[PDB]
Amino acid sequence: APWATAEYDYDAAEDNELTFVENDKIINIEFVDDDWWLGELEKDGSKGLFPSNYVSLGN
Repeated sequence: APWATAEYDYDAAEDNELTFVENDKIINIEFVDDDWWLGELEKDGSKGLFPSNYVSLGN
């Protein structure tokens, strides 16, 4: 369960999707799918699906 940084801004288009901006951290990443992962935002505790190509693990 690693954390990641936000490479690009990603806007959720669904209720179960996380919304975040570049440089936000996403924590407790769960390998739900090869392309999309489920995590939680460091900044507010919200949880949801996020696309992997928008983040990079670690700092």
